[PDB]
Amino acid sequence: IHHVTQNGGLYKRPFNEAFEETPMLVAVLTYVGYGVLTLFGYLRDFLRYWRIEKCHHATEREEQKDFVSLYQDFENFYTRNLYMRIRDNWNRPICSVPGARVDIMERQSHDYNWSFKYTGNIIKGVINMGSYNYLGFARNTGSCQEAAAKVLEEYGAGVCSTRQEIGNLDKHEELEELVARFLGVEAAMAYGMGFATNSMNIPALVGKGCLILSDELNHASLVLGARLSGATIRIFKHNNMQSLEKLLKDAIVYGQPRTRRPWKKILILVEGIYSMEGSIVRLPEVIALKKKYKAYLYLDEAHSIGALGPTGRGVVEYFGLDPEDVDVMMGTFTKSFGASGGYIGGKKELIDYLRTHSHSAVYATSLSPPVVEQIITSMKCIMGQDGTSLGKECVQQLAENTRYFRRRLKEMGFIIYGNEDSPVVPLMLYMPAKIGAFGREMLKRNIGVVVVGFPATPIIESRARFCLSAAHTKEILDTALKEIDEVGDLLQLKYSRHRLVP
Amino acid sequence: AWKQMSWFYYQYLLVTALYMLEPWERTVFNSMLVSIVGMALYTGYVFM
Amino acid sequence: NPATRVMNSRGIWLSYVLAIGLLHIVLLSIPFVSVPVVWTLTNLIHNMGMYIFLHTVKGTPFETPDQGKARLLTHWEQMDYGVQFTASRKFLTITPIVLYFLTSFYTKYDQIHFVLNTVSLMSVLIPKLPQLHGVRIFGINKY
Amino acid sequence: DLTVKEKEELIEEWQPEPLVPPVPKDHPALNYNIVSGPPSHKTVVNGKECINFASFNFLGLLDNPRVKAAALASLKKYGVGTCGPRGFYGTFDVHLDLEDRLAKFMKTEEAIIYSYGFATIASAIPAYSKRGDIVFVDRAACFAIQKGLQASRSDIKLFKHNDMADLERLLKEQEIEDQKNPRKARVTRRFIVVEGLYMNTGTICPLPELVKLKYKYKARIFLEESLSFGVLGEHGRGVTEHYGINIDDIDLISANMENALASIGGFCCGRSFVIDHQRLSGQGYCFSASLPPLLAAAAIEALNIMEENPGIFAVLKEKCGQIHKALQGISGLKVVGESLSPAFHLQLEESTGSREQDVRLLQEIVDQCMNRSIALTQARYLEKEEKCLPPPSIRVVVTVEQTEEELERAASTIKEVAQAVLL
Amino acid sequence: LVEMVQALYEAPAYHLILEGILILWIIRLLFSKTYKLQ
Repeated sequence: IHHVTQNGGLYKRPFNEAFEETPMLVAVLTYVGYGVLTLFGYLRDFLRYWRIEKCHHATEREEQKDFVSLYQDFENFYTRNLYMRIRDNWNRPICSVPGARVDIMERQSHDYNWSFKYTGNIIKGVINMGSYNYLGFARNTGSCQEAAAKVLEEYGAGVCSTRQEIGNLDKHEELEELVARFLGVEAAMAYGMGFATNSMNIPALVGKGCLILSDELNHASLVLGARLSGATIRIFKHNNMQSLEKLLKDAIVYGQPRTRRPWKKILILVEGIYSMEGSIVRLPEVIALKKKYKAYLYLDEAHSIGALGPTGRGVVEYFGLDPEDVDVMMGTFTKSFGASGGYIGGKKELIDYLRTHSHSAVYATSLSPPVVEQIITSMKCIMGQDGTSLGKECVQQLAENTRYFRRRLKEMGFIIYGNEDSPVVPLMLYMPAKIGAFGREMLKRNIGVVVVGFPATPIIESRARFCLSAAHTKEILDTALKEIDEVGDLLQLKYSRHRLVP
Repeated sequence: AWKQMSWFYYQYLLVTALYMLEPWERTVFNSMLVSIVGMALYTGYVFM
Repeated sequence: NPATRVMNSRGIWLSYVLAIGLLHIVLLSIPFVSVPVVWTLTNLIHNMGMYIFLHTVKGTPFETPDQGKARLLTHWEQMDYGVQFTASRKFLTITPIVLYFLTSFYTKYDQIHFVLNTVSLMSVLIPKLPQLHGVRIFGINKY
Repeated sequence: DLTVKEKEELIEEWQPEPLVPPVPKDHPALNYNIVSGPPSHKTVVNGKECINFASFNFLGLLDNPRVKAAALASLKKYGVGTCGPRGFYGTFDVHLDLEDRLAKFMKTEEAIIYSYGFATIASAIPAYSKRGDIVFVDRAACFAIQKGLQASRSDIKLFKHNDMADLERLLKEQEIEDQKNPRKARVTRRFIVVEGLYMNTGTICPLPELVKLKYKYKARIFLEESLSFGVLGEHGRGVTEHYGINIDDIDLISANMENALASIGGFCCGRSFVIDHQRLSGQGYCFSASLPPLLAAAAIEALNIMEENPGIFAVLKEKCGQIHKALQGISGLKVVGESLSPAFHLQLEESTGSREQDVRLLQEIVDQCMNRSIALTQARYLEKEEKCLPPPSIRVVVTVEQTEEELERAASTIKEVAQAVLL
Repeated sequence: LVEMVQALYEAPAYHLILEGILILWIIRLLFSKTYKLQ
């Protein structure tokens, strides 16, 4: 309707995004601060060899001085010289329900973050922009936290066996039937850990003789599940549909690496939303390529199920596509439902296969009944099933909040990554000493944010990540936008070469 | 005029990543930064 | 591996060409030296630093990517996933050659500075041949 | 090479295999039992009322009314979920409190909790052991240990079950290779991975000799005791207290909070030198949401009861050797396990010769015992994915909530149906 | 720098030969393909 591609991907509405490059002077200035820190790290290592006290940390026993050393000292070099200098903004403990405002325990340090001490005070009312609470279902008073209390009273905290022995209740049977109606598939299956839905079910689908095509920026669970299967792994550029086709065509003409026999099959692992990048997958082009080359698709929508689409169905609904064109769909319940666990949906022969040949079904214990009762209630709320318009209002509110926030920051003058419809907003702040300054200066102003540094991102790509929700009022959101300006002026974070105009 | 002048030292501390070093490390760097420039004018005076 | 893509990042060549240019002004600011000796010191110090950082320190400064498959490889052998004659491996091969044509011209073509600069240039260019990709001369620096 | 016209023919003739294989014939599983209500002492399974001999809660702490009050009081002030991964506003004060209580209970220095019982020992092994290391693993280890070993690309050398002569023969062979290349032997680490009170066999590891071997051949120990924690010892501290061994000799200790604590998750306890490393290196601790606070509030309440009344561990063992003596004598069924183990096996004596015919035979005993109100289960494995697949069996699991009358009536029913199916 | 330029004329034989061999090392290395090792 709107536009097509040479592949044949049909886009109904515009697909517009932006990844502006780092200005040259800022890049040149980042390396100065990354070299000055390294020089001093070497100096401090030398002093700590026989001259500095450094008695605040731990060592090996006296009886095991002649074993081979447990660690390789050069691996935890950045940990003890860089990360440790500004690690007072990464494990902040909270003491209340997390959403839209949280209470943080106040801690202080005297030997430069090597040890901490809780004074006894509490910072109340801190605006929360650090936890995934899309749609705002994380609360301690309402109708979803009302039924969990009933189930807990009669069932108990947790089960004590596996799904295949005696840990198969009727709650599990009641939830797996509802997830399939939500997604629009035939059958589903729920597990109990989002990280273990990938690393314990991918090795049940592929083995030696098969090929895996991974996106550059995949989650750790997706990468571990592939490493455990025994298949060959090949990585393509991020969201590049030319790299994927060039790497997909060259695998059907040349076969396996040494014997040069045809591959048994080919699997493609992508994600719905990339949380550190803020982008959305080009799904209509990935679907129009795996039908032309007969590959299988594996979608991981842990950051979009409930956060995209007119009725909160995810990226498949957001693009107007047919849910049955995807071989496996997997997701979590911990980013939009305020719960725990994960699911896989798809055909009926696939779920039938996985119920018998999955590592989790036979070795790992089942889900907790009070958590299943959370998911069942909030999923019914979203479907408009309860009777109120809470599900519709909360779905729409997040869209306007995202649009307003992302538009204001662009006029203000910052560099923002990603797609215009993405509820994750990464703010660019490149220099290594501004990582430690932004987190410290925002908490002095009652705002909670997360920051990310080098051995998680590229070298000059440090950023701050904002998460929006449907519980953020317009009066909270204005307060946050007003306080971000002051810190952006104070630390000089407005790098954009071409700023927006109202 | 004090506040304004204090702001440039803060920006200098961030651009060079001394905002996150201890006081003694900071003094070790500020000492050899001023000496090199100091002996850079002396060599640009005798040979001029 | 996050450490193989560093030498490709935006502004890394111009930031490196200024690291040698800044060392040549702090060495030439000494009150009691000579111009020929300032240009020999630049060449030797740069080549020794490059030798240590590219051909002696092996492993990463952070947690090894996958169970430590690069715990025995110097930074030169990890670079660009082992692929030879990339732009980043050609810049670092040509730079010590260009910096030799200047320290030959500014020393007036002396005979004793030759036996120093030539020894240093050979020391920095021998390890970069594709034929030595992993060879440890007489066992030294292997574990 | 390969003009652009015949490439389409190659691309066009290719034909992949289906994503899942078509089912060949009738399978064993694919018939989950459907329990209505909670799996408590008296359970309803498949519409019938029966006594539970199949669940792994040895202390009867699941439906303890006191444990649920502490879980509701934590549900009433936190909600149900933690909306993040423990390094981004995901740590609560409940998590730190539970970590301190565990460390104080084990008389250890530090502790770390995971949000999933399987991912505890599957993430801890590959965080210490790397590409060029030797690991000596017992032959009857569980599946989580095998997956953790597979994820750490190290050299696995697996020895017989519970014999120190084979472990010593394996270590002495490694010493001969240390004298052939002394430069490489000084950068190579050696780990011994053992499991107090094995689950696949029902036996108990000999620890005092394994400690002596540690200091003689210089190899660290990794104890994995998720079935002796809160069962063995005179305080429920595991096997180290059973043998009277100093706990500073066992390097790392692991367990899960799912059997005797009747909750969710696992934990590792050790010295601060080794436990501090997993907080930045464990895969399942760094890239997963942390444990729901109402589940961490149940473990603290269970751990309070475990310390208040220490005579509950003597009760569990007194009636553990009761059903292990009331079963000896069945014809066609043999007992595999120790007199001190609350979860042992009944394996089939002299199997026909076809596994599929033994899994089909034991199910007759299970299905016909369950009609006499005695619920049993069968051990499940992933046949094609196991190093040393055990024989088919029937788990018999003892708890403190089973009275002596029920225990002595279970043996009669098991013997009655087994001497009439195996005849 | 009058002295420096007038000294390249009187440069030894074996040196200007080493600077000609080194200029051919660059040209041959500035025209290669790529070839990941097998």
